[PDB]
Amino acid sequence: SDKSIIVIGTLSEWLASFLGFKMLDMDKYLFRQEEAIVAKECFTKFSKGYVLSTGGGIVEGEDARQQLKSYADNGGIVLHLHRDVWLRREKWYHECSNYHFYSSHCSTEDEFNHLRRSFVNYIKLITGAERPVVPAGRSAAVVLTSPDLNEVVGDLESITIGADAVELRVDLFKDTSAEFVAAQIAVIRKHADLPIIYTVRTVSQGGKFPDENVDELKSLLLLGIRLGVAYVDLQLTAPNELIEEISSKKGFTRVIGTYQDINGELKWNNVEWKNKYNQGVSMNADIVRLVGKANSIQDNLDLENFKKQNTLKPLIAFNLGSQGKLSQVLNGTFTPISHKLLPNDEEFLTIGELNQTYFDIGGFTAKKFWVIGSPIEHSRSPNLHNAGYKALNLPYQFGRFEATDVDVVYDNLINKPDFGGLAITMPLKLDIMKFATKLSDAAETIGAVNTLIPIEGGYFGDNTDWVGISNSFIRAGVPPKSSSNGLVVGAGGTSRAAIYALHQMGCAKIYLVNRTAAKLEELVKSFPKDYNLEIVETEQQADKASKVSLAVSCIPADKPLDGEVLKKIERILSNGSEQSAGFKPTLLEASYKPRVTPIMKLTEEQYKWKVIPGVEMLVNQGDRQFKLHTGFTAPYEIIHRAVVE
Amino acid sequence: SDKSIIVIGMRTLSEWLASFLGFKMLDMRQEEAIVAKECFTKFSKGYVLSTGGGIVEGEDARQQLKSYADNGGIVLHLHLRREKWYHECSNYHFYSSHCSTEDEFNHLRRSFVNYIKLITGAERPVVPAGRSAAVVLTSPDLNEVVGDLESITIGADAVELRVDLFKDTSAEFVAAQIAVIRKHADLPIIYTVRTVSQGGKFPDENVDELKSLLLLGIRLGVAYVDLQLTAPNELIEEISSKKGFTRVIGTYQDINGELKWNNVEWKNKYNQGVSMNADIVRLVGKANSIQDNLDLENFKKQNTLKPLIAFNLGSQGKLSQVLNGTFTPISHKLLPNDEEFLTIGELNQTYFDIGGFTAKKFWVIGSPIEHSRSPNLHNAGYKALNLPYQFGRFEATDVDVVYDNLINKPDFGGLAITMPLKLDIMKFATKLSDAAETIGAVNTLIPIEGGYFGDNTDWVGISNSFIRAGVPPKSSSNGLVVGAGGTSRAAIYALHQMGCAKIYLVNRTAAKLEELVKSFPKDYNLEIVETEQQADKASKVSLAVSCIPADKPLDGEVLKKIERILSNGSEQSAGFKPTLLEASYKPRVTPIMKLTEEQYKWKVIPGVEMLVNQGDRQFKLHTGFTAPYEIIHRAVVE
Repeated sequence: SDKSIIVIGTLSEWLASFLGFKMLDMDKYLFRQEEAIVAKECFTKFSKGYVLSTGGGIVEGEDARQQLKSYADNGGIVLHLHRDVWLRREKWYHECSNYHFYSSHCSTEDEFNHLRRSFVNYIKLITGAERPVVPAGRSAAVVLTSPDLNEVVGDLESITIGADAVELRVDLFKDTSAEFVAAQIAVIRKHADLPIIYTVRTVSQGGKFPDENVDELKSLLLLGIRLGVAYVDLQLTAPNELIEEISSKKGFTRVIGTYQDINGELKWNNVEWKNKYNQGVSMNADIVRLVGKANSIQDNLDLENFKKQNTLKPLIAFNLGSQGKLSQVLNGTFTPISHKLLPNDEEFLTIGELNQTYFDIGGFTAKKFWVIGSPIEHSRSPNLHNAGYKALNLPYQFGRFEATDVDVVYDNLINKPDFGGLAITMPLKLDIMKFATKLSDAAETIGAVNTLIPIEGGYFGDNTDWVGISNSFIRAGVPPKSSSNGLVVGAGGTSRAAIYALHQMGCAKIYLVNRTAAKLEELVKSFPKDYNLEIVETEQQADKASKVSLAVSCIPADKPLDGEVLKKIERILSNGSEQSAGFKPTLLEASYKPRVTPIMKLTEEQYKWKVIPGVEMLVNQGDRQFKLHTGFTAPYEIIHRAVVE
Repeated sequence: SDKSIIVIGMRTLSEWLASFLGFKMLDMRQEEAIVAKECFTKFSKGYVLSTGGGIVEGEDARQQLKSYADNGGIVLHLHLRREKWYHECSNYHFYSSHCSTEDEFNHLRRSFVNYIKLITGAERPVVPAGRSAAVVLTSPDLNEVVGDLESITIGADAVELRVDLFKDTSAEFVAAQIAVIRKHADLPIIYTVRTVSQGGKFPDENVDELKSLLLLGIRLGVAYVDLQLTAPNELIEEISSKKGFTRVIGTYQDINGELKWNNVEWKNKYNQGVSMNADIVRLVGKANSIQDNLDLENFKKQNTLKPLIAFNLGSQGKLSQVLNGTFTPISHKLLPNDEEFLTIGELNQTYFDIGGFTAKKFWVIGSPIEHSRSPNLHNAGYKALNLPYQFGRFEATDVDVVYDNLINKPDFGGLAITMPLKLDIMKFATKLSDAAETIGAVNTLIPIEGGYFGDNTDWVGISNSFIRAGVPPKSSSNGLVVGAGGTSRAAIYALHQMGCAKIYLVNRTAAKLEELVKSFPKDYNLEIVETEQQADKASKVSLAVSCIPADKPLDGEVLKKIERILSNGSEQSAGFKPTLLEASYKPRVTPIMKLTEEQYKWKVIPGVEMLVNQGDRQFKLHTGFTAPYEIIHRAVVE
């Protein structure tokens, strides 16, 4: 988190704009003898904040190769962006670098979004930013059991619905080489963004990997560490020179420790299950997985008493077979699921059946959510959430209620027993904080609430419009923590949530342009001092506005461009059309009703800025509203089809 | 139990009661005052004393009836100026009403047998050891839902009458609503008078009408009287000392939901069930989370002396109703389900999705299997109960293709063996029932622990076809097996355990005739009839069975034997009409069905009734569930 990341092999400076780093290309810094005298200094003196991209043939000769491995063994990160001599130079990229990422090419823009969403999560892992935490409540983990994911490459977004992770059964591939499994991980990252469970399941535990190949099993699990998977999967019956070899150089990849009862005769009260749990605590495993086989329904209730007595480490525990479906329904962390377009052998339920049986035994209640506001017929929130409840087979409904005061929505909507949450689109955003007991940090500094879920001791309240603007920039190329400044054209509306969104993306000074300074200074006194709200009022400042790259137009686009507001906005886009530090400088407009607004035309072909429309704010604030209401991540391919078509 | 039954009432069920117990009968002012005394003490042990209708007209003559009550007698009323003198001088009542259909006649004379098995005290219904359910009839008046009450009680092994929510809680109304359930449902009645502190509409401040309501449950002969546990202790010790043979369920409910299933209040309520000697103890909580269900299965395994109906409530306690074994409350679409109880489809659908059941496959095996009508019977019962099973056919001639294609598979559920393979499947049953040894054929092979169980349900189809047409289960008549066909040995065995003192074989030809006596025990007395003069000594024959095929119209030596046997029919009067049962399915008009009905006035029964009742006990053996009878009868008769 402190040192540098040597990149060997357009993605290099995007990594620089994530941690606040700056690129140092060694091609411009400048045959094989002067390449060794350069590798001495900058690999040690520029060991603070530089993403030291190298040339092509740096690995020629033993001069820098023993220098790269000296820094790779001293805690440093040598990273390889695999593109696609290449049979002779790539074989020194693979033995020098300790971390590998496959930057495969993307045609559609949804694949190019996933590869920057899976490279934030990759860099958050190998650097030490955030280890992949165990999910809080109920989570799933889809068991991708296809021998070639390119046969099911189109429907991968429909497979990973409800899943918090994917379970890459490595032994079930065509060939378990070093190169085929590294190419299948690039498919669940250009078509998904979930963490990967790297299961190499031996033949003594129910898979297709031979037990005598210990050296080919050590190499496979050491490769998954290099590719930055989030959950490596050792077995508790593995030899000690392979449990200790993996757990001494995992770095940050969490270890699930597994032992399945494939014969199916140990009930869940033996000392055989206390030892294998205690082997997982002794090897410092983040999750212990213990799989049984049910011969009756008592072994599912025998498992509910085993998990009570053993809560030291997180435990996955379920009973395989047709008589162990209850233990798969009642299991919290990483319940394995399957799909109809995948091969299925262990009879795991789908997400439509895991959520139906959890409703038929009373885990989900038939809750009712509402959206409130005075012009509520022109809304697309019941279109968005109901198509998310249908995809996950949740027993929820989302309806409308026209309201003007917050006293009526207490009686007709909130005081019901089946009430599950609200969503607010009115000046009721200011007056529904009367009900919120616990407010987030977003709701107090903005002074608006568009989500009202019930919790213990009252009700929770959060503004997700700052997610609705920050997420819309991240899905259009912007790093989540860049180093540019901001802009907000116009005040009023969702402008108080635009200023809170831009600072949390890492903007230094936020420049506000609007036709009335009386409502411009109101945003100045109502916000903290780390935000640096500098109103622009003269045209000389709009030339010297520093590093403006993320504008958010909150202006009502029924009145066109005022002119007295416009001569700065034509000038703001002038001096920043060439700075592209990790991202092309982009713009967002926070209203939905016209499909293209006056400001968006004037900035996309006249000044070369990327425009994101208002419907991409309705999804991303409805994505985060889906997570607070239900607890699941919404299917993005269906909430984006329901809000548009 | 060997004592008399003094039948009181107005001016059929008296001598049918005599024919059931094997007990004799004696029909019974100043000349009546002397003669009514000695027939109560020297005709005490044995005669069901049918007394008159004006016997209660006297003052002292009502007292000699009440002398029989407190000593331990079974004085009994069969149902305006004397109803206040009939219903007080009887420690058990019973209600006979006018019935329209033969199915309506059937349920009255079937729910009388389990009534008279209860109030005499022979075989009480002992707390069903499988996985039972109970329909919660929540209707104010059961004549509204009366056309569908056979569809309401489907898959339920008991009926939960909630007496509080009747529109009238009077003694005449509850005895009318029990009258309209024994006409359509031959099920045990759980008599629940629920008070307002536990979720009911009966008040708590009127204790006197609550005690006198549970006493109507003892006297109308219901099976389970509910007593509450937060009740007055004079009521608990009155419906546990005067309960008779009606069992006691003790309930406590948490209407608030302030107790979890680790509090000592649930332990004290189980010990109130153990100390009051209740048969089943009942504990209904309320689930505010799904953990409250798994806190219940750790209570159920720490408290196992008396059986426990333990289940939470609310929409978060559906696991506690699904995982419950004894008497899960179920409801219907046509009933006012207010505590959101499951239906019979939703209880089995949820038990399958959590792994209680498995998708099994049952088969019927035999060589001419193209027209069997056995898969149509069972598939009409899996559909009504929503069990996840299928029934199919497998043409077989040898028994080894059954073992390697059907039996050894992990989805094997059972077999229903037909004619050319019944003898061969006996080698697979590691536990044969007593009927399988005596008959010599097995038509049911269900898997058990370490092998398979082999039963012959052909005798219980020949038997239950008679009991469904008015013949008592233990009457005193004699029988006749006409033929020596494929079902001939089950019909000999079914005739003895019906209670015939004598079975008379009469065959087409005498080749396969004397072998039946060397292959049957001497206790099952089989007198072979030889000549026509021997038809005159054949006495009390009113339970005949024909299994001669309907290819030959009856003539020769055989016709003259049967022609003088059915002539001694209705005049013997063993409490029923003389009955013949044709064993062949397809020839609906058998010539022997004509010559016993259109000439000698017997009640003849076609072979569609035997094919159903053979499959009804196979359905109980294959699934553990009582089959819906109208749905499986209206699957063969098409």
